[PDB]
Amino acid sequence: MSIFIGQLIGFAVIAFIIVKWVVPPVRTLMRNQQEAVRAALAESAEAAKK
Amino acid sequence: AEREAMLAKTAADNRKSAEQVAAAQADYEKEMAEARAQASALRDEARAAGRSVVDEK
Repeated sequence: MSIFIGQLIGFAVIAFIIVKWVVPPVRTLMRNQQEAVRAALAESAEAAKK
Repeated sequence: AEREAMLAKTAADNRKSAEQVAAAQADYEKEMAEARAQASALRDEARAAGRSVVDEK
């Protein structure tokens, strides 16, 4: 059990680290990527309107 | 690739829409020029015919 508890606490620490410092950037980079996809997807549509 | 062709048509589309505005005007001014050339030549021919009938009488 002691080994399990120790490795679980380590996993929790690394999970917190990634969620507080690695998740935010990946999240927002993806956010911007998708937002730009959106913008361009649209463009096409509107230029077809023009 | 879909994204690719989207990007494609998109751009080509904006440029060719500007080109089509230009083409519509150009077509207007060419057709107007042709029609007004026809009108001016018709008036000139009418004046020539008037000068001929004046000469006849």
